Amino acid sequence: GTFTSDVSSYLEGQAAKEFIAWLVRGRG
Amino acid sequence: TVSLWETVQKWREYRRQCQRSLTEDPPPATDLFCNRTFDEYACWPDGEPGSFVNVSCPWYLPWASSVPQGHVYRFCTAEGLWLQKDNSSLPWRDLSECEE
Ligand SMILES: CCCCCCCCOCCOCCOCCOCCOCCOCCO
Ligand SMILES: CCCCCCCCOCCOCCOCCOCCOCCOCCO
Repeated sequence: GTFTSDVSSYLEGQAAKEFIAWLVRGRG
Repeated sequence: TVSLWETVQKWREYRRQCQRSLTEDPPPATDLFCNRTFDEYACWPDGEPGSFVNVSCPWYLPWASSVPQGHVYRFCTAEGLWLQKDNSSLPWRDLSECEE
């Protein structure tokens, strides 16, 4: 199953992925 | 896992290396080549008219190790303009090979 630490890692990972998405949009 | 700050630092270095190339790379054979640019995601070189331009998936991506042979594409038109997206001044790009 899933543990809190899975969620906290997911959230950290998503911060970087959102940064990439922001670059792909042109960093506006 | 890969952090935001680690990724930002790698991006800043990718950008630094790109700006060096933009400055130092010699002029293209003719002004009909499409022009080099950094578009915040990838570093594009000048392009031959009427051809696809490919660059490696940017190495700062958190998942770069999973797309080691991936490329992102633009198309340089015969007029020396990057192919554009409809209803837009923005360039057409295919980044599908570099997705997570
Ligand atoms: C070029 C200088 C940039 C240095 C620091 C990075 C900031 C750039 O961020 C731009 C947008 O990206 C957001 C980064 O991630 C935060 C988004 O949320 C992801 C997981 O965090 C949870 C936050 O929840 C609130 C979101 O609505
Ligand atoms: C350089 C890479 C080029 C990528 C091209 C991406 C797609 C852009 O497409 C724009 C579409 O132009 C052709 C017209 O659209 C297709 C219409 O064909 C019919 C659609 O399928 C079923 C519904 O029919 C509607 C027609 O009445």
